[PDB]
Amino acid sequence: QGETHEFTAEISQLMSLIINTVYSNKEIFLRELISNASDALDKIRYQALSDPSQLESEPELFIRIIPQKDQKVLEIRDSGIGMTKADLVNNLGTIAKSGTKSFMEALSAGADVSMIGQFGVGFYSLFLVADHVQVISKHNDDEQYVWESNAGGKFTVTLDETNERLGRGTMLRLFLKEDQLEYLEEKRIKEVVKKHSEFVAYPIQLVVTKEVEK
Amino acid sequence: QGETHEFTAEISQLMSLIINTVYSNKEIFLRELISNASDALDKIRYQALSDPSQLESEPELFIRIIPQKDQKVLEIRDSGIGMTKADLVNNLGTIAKSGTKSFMEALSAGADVSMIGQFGVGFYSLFLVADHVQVISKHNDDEQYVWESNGKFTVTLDETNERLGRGTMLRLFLKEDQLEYLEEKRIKEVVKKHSEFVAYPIQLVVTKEVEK
Ligand SMILES: C[C@@H]1C[C@H]2O[C@@H]2/C=C\C=C\C(=O)Cc2c(Cl)c(O)cc(O)c2C(=O)O1
Ligand SMILES: C[C@@H]1C[C@H]2O[C@@H]2/C=C\C=C\C(=O)Cc2c(Cl)c(O)cc(O)c2C(=O)O1
Ligand SMILES: [Mg+2]
Repeated sequence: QGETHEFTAEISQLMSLIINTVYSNKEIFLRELISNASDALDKIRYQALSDPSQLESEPELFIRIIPQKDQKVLEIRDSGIGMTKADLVNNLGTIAKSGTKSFMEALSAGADVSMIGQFGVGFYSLFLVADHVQVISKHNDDEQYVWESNAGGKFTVTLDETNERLGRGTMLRLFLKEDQLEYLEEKRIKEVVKKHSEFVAYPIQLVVTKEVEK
Repeated sequence: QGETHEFTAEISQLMSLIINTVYSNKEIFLRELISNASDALDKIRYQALSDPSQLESEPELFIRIIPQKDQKVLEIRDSGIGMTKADLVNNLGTIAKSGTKSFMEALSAGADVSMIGQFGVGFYSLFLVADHVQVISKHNDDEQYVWESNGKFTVTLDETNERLGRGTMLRLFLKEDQLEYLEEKRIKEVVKKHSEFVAYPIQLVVTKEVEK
């Protein structure tokens, strides 16, 4: 029952730029996704001021990073406001954010890719480190959905009948490129996170899997 | 489409015994579940010698322990052979396995619970530390199912949990006085003490907040 959609041209152009012309500072993808998560948590907190029942779906407010070495996947989960189906379709492909063209012009003018969040399209920096991505999201009073794309021209949005229940919020699953597997290692993730985590108000949890020795 | 079934008498009788018992070595539940996991992995490993395609669904052979503190749940996952819908219905409630009665009679006579695995029903020692349990399982060429009981149980097509690929995951809803088994140090102690001779990696998933 999976809708298929095409990326709007400006977003396809933006991903083209990012994938093909940005050679350094690829680690900023994690700052950008942590920022999106923090914003999403801000939003549910705001709603909770007028209606504290909105937090009941998932009471703890967190940002969680989960390296999955077996699958060569890096997951980033938050318990923020989450997204409906229409939210996923519009925020992540069909509507070009106002800043998309502006950001492409800024890159051409000499901007560092680190600036991408100032233009509201920080999501797309993940394609610096991944060719395939799933976005799982759960909004109050709606079902859980999965958005998926392979850094191409189309994406799908489907009712989620295969992933763990989020309760509320969003989880990105980054299928990392073969030369970008450094981001599955605890020490590298901590290094990158500590650079820009001094003013994040929420706990950033790192899930590490280690074999029991002895 | 969730089939609901009643526990067979001898199994319901057994769980009552275990759940109510006063034991001091309740930590043996983890040895029993790790042993079940190791057995399931042996079986898919052997089958894969004649048909290596059987591992493609989940190429890694592992035992994975995942404390979920927010939910007060301890998960134990393996990539073994898994169970069909019929396997779940029969193995875990409707058919009393040979040795169910024998172990209950031994327990009533005073035997230590540590003996349960020799009767092949070590699964039910999880009720030493949990009141509710879900068993998620995926066998090759069948769908993923969830068995659940908190004196009836249900088996349902799994459309809510992470895909296992292949194998089995127990989700133990721990009693309020048994939450020590969510702590990294306690689990490592129990694993090193009683599961030292397992042929597969036993992985512990630990969540730690980053110092911002
Ligand atoms: C619409 C909601 C709430 C918005 O406040 C967040 C700010 C920017 C979000 C941009 C998005 O594209 C969706 C999104 C992404 Cl990409 C992410 O990594 C994490 C998230 O939690 C959300 C989200 O759930 O977004
Ligand atoms: C039927 C298969 C293969 C069997 O060889 C294992 C030996 C005993 C298993 C007993 C069971 O009740 C099912 C089971 C349990 Cl309880 C468990 O904790 C972990 C598992 O991986 C399996 C399983 O998938 O078992
Ligand atoms: Mg072994």
